[PDB]
Amino acid sequence: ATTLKEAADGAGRDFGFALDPNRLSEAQYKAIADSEFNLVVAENAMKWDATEPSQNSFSFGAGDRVASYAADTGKELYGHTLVWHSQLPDWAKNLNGSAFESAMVNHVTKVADHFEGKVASWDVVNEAFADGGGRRQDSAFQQKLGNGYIETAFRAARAADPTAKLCINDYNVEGINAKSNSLYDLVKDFKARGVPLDCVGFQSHLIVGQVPGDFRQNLQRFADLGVDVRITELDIRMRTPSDATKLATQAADYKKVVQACMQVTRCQGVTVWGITDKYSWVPDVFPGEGAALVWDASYAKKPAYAAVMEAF
Ligand SMILES: O=C1NCC[C@@H](O[C@@H]2OC[C@@H](O)[C@H](O)[C@H]2O)[C@@H]1O
Repeated sequence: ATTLKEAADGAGRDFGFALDPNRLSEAQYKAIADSEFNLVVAENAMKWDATEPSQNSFSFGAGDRVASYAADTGKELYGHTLVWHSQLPDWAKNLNGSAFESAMVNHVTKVADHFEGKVASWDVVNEAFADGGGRRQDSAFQQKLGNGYIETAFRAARAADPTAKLCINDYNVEGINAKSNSLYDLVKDFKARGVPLDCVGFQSHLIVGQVPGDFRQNLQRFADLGVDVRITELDIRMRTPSDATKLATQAADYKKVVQACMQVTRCQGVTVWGITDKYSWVPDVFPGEGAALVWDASYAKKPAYAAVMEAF
């Protein structure tokens, strides 16, 4: 194996990255995207704010570019994300009751339909739970619609796209904890009542030297509920600047994650949230933290690269 792509290919799994369409005009970026991955997800192009800036007015330009890139290079296409509390336009946050419900169902239907046949799987609902257990405490959907909005989104997504793999996504649920437990209950419930649900996405936004020791176990119990599992937004945050020691630990961590997936027959694969640290979303969100991706700002393979290659 000379690329992470064929390594993942040989393991019968996916290895993807979060794409910023604008960067495709950057040669080195495209070269890596083209050769090191077999799956692609829109880092931002398919979110609510990007697809429905104004009520009932859709903007699929950016999303279509991402979709075209996938079809053009023969990569699987992953959809992110239909229902999410973040990056939600104000016009939506201003709606309530029936109006809001209607706008949510409409958003799901229009976006799902638009990419039908192209997007193979969707993070239908993202980040619905709260660290420590229970539902997220700062979500427009949870506050305006209560517990039933999740099921409604999945049913509406299934209605718009009969065959797409419908997933629920979250972070800090990689290991067994109060958050993953609540997520687990929801999944068990949905499968029990026949609610459309086919997968669970573990964002996996981890911190170096802090990969959950029960990652595999946790992935396995979810898979045993009768749904596929996948690492969808992998990146391992470290205190900057980076140094040999922290880069080595990070490498060991990436190995652990990919290995956990490899040890679960239902783990479809791993998707890293970006290619290079030059564009990683971490620094601006986590002050003093960064250097979380496989390639550095100069597009040089970091120790994590060889670790992933080995894990696969
Ligand atoms: O599921 C998610 N978990 C947190 C990272 C977020 O992506 C982030 O959203 C904010 C954007 O400014 C940023 O470019 C993007 O990387 C993602 O959609």
